[PDB]
Amino acid sequence: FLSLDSPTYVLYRDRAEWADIDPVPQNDGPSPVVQIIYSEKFRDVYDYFRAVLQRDERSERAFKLTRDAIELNAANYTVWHFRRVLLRSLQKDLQEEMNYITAIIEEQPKNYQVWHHRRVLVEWLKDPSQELEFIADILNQDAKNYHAWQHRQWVIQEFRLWDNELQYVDQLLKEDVRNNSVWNQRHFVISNTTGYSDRAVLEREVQYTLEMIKLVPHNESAWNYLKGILQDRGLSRYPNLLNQLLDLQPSHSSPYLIAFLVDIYEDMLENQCDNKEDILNKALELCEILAKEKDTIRKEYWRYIGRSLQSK
Amino acid sequence: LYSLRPEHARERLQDDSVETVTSIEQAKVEEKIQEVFSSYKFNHLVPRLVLQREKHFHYLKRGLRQLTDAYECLDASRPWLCYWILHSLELLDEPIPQIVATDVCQFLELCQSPDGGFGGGPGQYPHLAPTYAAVNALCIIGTEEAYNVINREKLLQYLYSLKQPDGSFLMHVGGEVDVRSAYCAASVASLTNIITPDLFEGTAEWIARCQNWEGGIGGVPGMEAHGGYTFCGLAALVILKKERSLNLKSLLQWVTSRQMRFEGGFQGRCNKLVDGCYSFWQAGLLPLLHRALHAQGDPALSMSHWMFHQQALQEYILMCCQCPAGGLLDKPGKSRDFYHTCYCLSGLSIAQHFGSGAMLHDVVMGVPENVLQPTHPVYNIGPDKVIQATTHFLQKPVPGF
Ligand SMILES: N#CC1=C(c2cccc3ccccc23)CN(C(=O)Cc2cncn2Cc2ccc(C#N)cc2)CC1
Ligand SMILES: CC(C)CCC[C@@H](C)CCCC(C)C[C@@H](O)P(=O)(O)O
Ligand SMILES: [Zn+2]
Repeated sequence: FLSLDSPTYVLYRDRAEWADIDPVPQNDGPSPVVQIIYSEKFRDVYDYFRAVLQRDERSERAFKLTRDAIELNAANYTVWHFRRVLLRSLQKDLQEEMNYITAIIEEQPKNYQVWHHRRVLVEWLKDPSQELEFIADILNQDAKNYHAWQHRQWVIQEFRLWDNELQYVDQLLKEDVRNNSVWNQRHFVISNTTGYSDRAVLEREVQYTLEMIKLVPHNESAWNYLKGILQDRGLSRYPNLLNQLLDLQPSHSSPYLIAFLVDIYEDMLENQCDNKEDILNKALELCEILAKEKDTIRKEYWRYIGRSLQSK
Repeated sequence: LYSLRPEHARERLQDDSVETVTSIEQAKVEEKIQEVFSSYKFNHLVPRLVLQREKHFHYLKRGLRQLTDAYECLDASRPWLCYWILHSLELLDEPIPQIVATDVCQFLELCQSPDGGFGGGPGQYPHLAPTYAAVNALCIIGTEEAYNVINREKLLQYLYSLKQPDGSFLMHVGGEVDVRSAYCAASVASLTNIITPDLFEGTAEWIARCQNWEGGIGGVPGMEAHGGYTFCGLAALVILKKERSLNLKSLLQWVTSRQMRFEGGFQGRCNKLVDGCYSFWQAGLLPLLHRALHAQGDPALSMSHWMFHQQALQEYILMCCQCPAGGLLDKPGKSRDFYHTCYCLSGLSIAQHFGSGAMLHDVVMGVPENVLQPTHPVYNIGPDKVIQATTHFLQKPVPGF
């Protein structure tokens, strides 16, 4: 009704329609700790919130005030709660509120309360029709907002809106092939729609991923994906694997190739294979290269894999 | 210094000539960090890593008393401000005046809800994050008074009020669900000894569903592995004595991959940037994973170090995450706050102190005055406060009903 930013904004205490109420101030106790020096404006809206709330005044003016209280501290979950109560009680137009939360999230896309509030509305309305488009706009400003992806997975799961998400994932992977949120989303999607058991799918995937690897060899996500989709069946159940990867040794090498090989070898050992003695030698040598030369930040881990590779 | 060495410069980012928004940003941090590293060479002084402990103490000491309106945004996280400050001081081995500790106790009492748990400030609805914080604070103090602020019979009610059929908990009534709730509940319930037989029924199973294809744990099943959530999950399982509900192998490969070869510090997600708070959320996962693995009798485990570069993480923090004026931070350029102060320090301490039964290989970078008091890898409070609290509440019966 009156912006906190308006040049002609007036304190609630100075308001005519807010004189029947007495502003309830914060009680931090006679001897405060981590005490915030609020602005006269912040203190004013909240002294009034404490009161309306305390009275449980479920009024339209109370409603308009949570709005200001939310703008002063969007992370105030108590105010967000009372606002939902007012939404039900005053029987407010929720679509109108969907717009509000839409704007607020655009402003604070990393706030926990705003996303949750939106999810509550969508549930109240049983309407997921604006979600993928809104999310995509947020992911357009920050392709890795955790809240945005999480909210997205909920809309897709709950409302079973799977059909065009893989096309979306592919789009974003074209924009930043190093976007781990997308690689994860691709897994979320496939594993919930077709699964990776389907030979054609599995092949299509490994192919595509071997591509992104043999394109940006030092991009870790593609590696963790390829490993992720195969390691759940045994890398060693894929003979050609060790070869093609071995082919990339001088053309697309990174400590990821070496680490993947160390992972295959591990499995050709768990499953027992002829030449296992040499295999173990090759694998331990790789563990020392990674540990001593190729990837020393994790020398504690790499030598530990050397030692475990001993016992098992 | 591992970092200022000449071969370490090869740990620089391999763009593949295929530059994306990610490469660009990573490469940006790397240059700002390189500068810090080369800080010495250019100026002609001998490198001396030192923890501006007094400057940090004066910063913390002030914030425990009052904050500017710049902290209006954490107005619903006050028990957190107590915890962060009272824990940084705790690690800096600084004093907690028998009068200030009381005020803190008195204030938290005002934050506590008649329905159990704690709010973000006087009069706010209880929430598990502030609850977790308040409890940790009260324990750091650790006195009959502090402990006595906590209403255990009400805390169980509250905990039960958030509990979900699938094993997860809400963060607050009408609030969201994600792993933080599981760890928060587990941490406070265990410490105060209110864990009934069916309290965490199915909780370990839900937390295990959060573990994805990356080896890491996400906010909710299906989500991307994230460091803050992985700490919540693992630590929650350690409390419930169910770490084994996870694939610890892959979890290990994942966490260890999170340390930045060139920067030394950790990242919260694959292909994101380094951030000082993750010095604890990510690095703290190895001590947890040491116990876990040794628990299943693992032979190949070290008897002196954690499965991460303790040296590099200490350099990162000491060199790159310290604010001249006091307080620690995300990375160079970023502003200082008590959260990063509390977590860069917590991570330094993790990095400086190893254990493994009766083994004790501490590693202190730079001035030996840089060593911090120890912190428990599950509760993130001094291991002594932990032991002291659990046992004190242990002489109380679990609120049976
Ligand atoms: N101090 C401090 C700051 C925040 C904070 C305040 C109170 C408790 C916390 C607990 C954990 C983490 C941050 C906090 C929130 N911040 C951000 O929002 C931005 C940010 C920067 N690095 C990670 N985040 C995301 C984030 C946000 C909220 C939570 C929670 N709970 C967890 C992670 C930046 C500064
Ligand atoms: C006990 C706890 C409250 C732990 C919180 C741990 C965290 C730092 C969690 C981080 C939450 C998220 C999803 C943050 C993301 O916005 P980002 O990765 O960008 O920082
Ligand atoms: Zn951070």
